[PDB]
Amino acid sequence: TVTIRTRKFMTNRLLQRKQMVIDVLHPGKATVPKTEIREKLAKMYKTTPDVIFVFGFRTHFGGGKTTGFGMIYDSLDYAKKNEPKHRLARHGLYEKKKTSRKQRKERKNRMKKVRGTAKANVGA
Amino acid sequence: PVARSWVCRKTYVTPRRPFEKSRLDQELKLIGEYGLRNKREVWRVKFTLAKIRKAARELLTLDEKDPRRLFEGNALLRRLVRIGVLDEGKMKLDYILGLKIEDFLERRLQTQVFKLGLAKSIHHARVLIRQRHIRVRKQVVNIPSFIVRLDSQKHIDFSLRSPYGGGRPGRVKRKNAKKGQGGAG
Amino acid sequence: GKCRGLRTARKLRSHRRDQKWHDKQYKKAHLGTALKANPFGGASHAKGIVLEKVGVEAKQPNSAIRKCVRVQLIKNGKKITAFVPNDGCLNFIEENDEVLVAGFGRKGHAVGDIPGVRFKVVKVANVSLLALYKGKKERPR
Amino acid sequence: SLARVGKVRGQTLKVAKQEKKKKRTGRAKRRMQYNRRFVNVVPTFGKKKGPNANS
RNA sequence: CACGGGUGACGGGGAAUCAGGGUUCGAUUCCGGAGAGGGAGCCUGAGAAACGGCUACCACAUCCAAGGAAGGCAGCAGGCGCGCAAAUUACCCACUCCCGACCCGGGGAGGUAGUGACGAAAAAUAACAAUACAGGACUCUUUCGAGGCCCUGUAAUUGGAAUGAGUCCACUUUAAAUCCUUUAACGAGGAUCCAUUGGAGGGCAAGUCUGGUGCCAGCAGCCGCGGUAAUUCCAGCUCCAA
Ligand SMILES: [Mg+2]
Ligand SMILES: [Mg+2]
Ligand SMILES: [Mg+2]
Ligand SMILES: [Mg+2]
Ligand SMILES: [Mg+2]
Ligand SMILES: [Mg+2]
Ligand SMILES: [Mg+2]
Ligand SMILES: [Mg+2]
Ligand SMILES: [Mg+2]
Ligand SMILES: [Mg+2]
Ligand SMILES: [Mg+2]
Ligand SMILES: [Mg+2]
Ligand SMILES: [Mg+2]
Ligand SMILES: [Mg+2]
Ligand SMILES: [Mg+2]
Ligand SMILES: [Mg+2]
Repeated sequence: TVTIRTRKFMTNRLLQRKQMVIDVLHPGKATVPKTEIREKLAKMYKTTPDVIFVFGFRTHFGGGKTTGFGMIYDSLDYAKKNEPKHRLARHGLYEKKKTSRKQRKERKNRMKKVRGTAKANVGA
Repeated sequence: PVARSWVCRKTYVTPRRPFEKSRLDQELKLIGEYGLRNKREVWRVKFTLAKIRKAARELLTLDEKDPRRLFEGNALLRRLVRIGVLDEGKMKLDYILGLKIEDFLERRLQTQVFKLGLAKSIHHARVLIRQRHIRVRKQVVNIPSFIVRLDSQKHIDFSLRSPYGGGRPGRVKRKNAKKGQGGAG
Repeated sequence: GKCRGLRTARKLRSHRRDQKWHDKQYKKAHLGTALKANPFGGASHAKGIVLEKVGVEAKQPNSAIRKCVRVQLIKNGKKITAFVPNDGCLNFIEENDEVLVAGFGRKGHAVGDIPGVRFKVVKVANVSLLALYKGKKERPR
Repeated sequence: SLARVGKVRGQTLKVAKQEKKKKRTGRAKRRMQYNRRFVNVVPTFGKKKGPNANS
């Protein structure tokens, strides 16, 4: 029942990708999870699903169509080289530090008081 | 300095005299003959029709054979033909001054649902539209003030997922049927 | 217009300025004498402390005691007379408490049978006076 | 004399408001107004009386 | 119309009202000026008379061992005060850009949420059928009365249908969330899942209804009401306006 189509397909080889806008027709169902259609793109474009990146899914008023954006990578090593870090983390390839932004700021201003190799000491 | 628009606009205007019997009774006909909700719906239609008249009147005083006398003349006429308030053979920009606000209330989705026969009364039509039972070219429309273009006027039918279409029964029938079998055994 | 030359714009314009000062409403808005005479200072509302509770006679054809309150403004210290509007509402106002006052309707002019008041009470002790009449709220004790 | 304040509001009788059925709102209210005034009524003799006319 | 004075005067692009002319507003996100408690003087630097740079004096104010040291929220929050009068001591550099030796670091610029009836757009609070009735065009009928092919409205009468407010699995959204959108399961009979705010003498739409008060209390923007049959006060019922 779920059928996907691609519009505005275009290959940019200076970023080693090929990106398109994805249209999903899922009549009567909730919005299809992204992990489900990365398979369908993989079958459609003859590649492994782990280099498949999709985002920006908006379901139209009425509940039968969803238009998102997708982009297909030549290799996983290229993908890690030029990709937003937050979008790799959704797939698990990246883990950002769990240091709060506020915490980093007062630690900056404490090291500023001290001079010399004791700059490293005052941190924790 | 922020990144947003702030561009807004009022769509109506209140009349100057609040308590005129002649005016009160004339806009009570429309609000009951078309099943409207308050006077502000009537007022915003008088206001849009007043923009069309105000545009034409300043165009009419313009000397004919002016490029904007023609370009904005035809554009204004083409828009009114597309929505069906001005019929095709009668389109020259002195003919839109003789135009009534009942013609614009004619082209509402609420009125059309009545005339296509999908509803029983003009009030019943407004109920179906709000309850998501009407679609226009594979697109359910949730509002009775949707204005119908002449070309899409023949594509109004029930929505695919509707008990009045080919869909599931609603809560009432599903619950009554379940209790019927639940009470029987 | 009386003078109708092409080169008489200075004559016509400078004659409007002189003759606009004989307009009474123009005269008071564009002079500082009226603004400094206003107890409010040009505001729509003002708060003050109750000094005493007073009642004035009305006027020649009428005959009734108008329940009023003598209030001293906070921003200035000026003393004005306000009119507790509704029927029996004077009970809710006691001496030495804070009230919110507003104009009485006619832009600094006396209104109706009450002689020489320009002001009215809308809130006492930070609770609306109309709400006390309706019983929706009670005096904060 | 400041002693007679609140005189009438106090000495007047106290009558509770009787319970009454709710009033239809929005489009239904204007639908009722249309029927009571334009489609149901018939012209009468001479001058017509008002909506709240009573004897 | 100099000079002097006042301005509740930062200027402009613009805003409100508007027939044609005009009148009033512009502290306020874009451009330009000025200023960092008040004045004055400088260092470095291409660029400063810089204040999240320095030096004085004036005012205010902090720590102190009483010898001294330190200060500038008209930045983001937040607090006191003033007042008629104005929000969180939140999350993030993911977007827009800027800075640096820089593809990598940083940015209370800026973004995202919270409060938010300033204001602007859309838009629920019922729909339908059956009985009883009441009218209407119809017929017969002198009318009355009756036939309903035809309606139209009304009735805390009966009846099954349709939904979203809400609860909430998930997906989607997103830097991470939230909201919207999609979608399971529950979710409407007094559908109590109960619409208010002002009025009913005139202007000005709408009761000479009933009970109370008796020039008192009160109402009334104006005209005026009230003195023992108040259409105007205080209440109940009914009606009007949005
Ligand atoms: Mg100034
Ligand atoms: Mg300015
Ligand atoms: Mg400067
Ligand atoms: Mg300061
Ligand atoms: Mg300086
Ligand atoms: Mg600072
Ligand atoms: Mg600076
Ligand atoms: Mg405010
Ligand atoms: Mg950034
Ligand atoms: Mg960075
Ligand atoms: Mg900011
Ligand atoms: Mg409600
Ligand atoms: Mg009354
Ligand atoms: Mg009136
Ligand atoms: Mg009248
Ligand atoms: Mg009146």
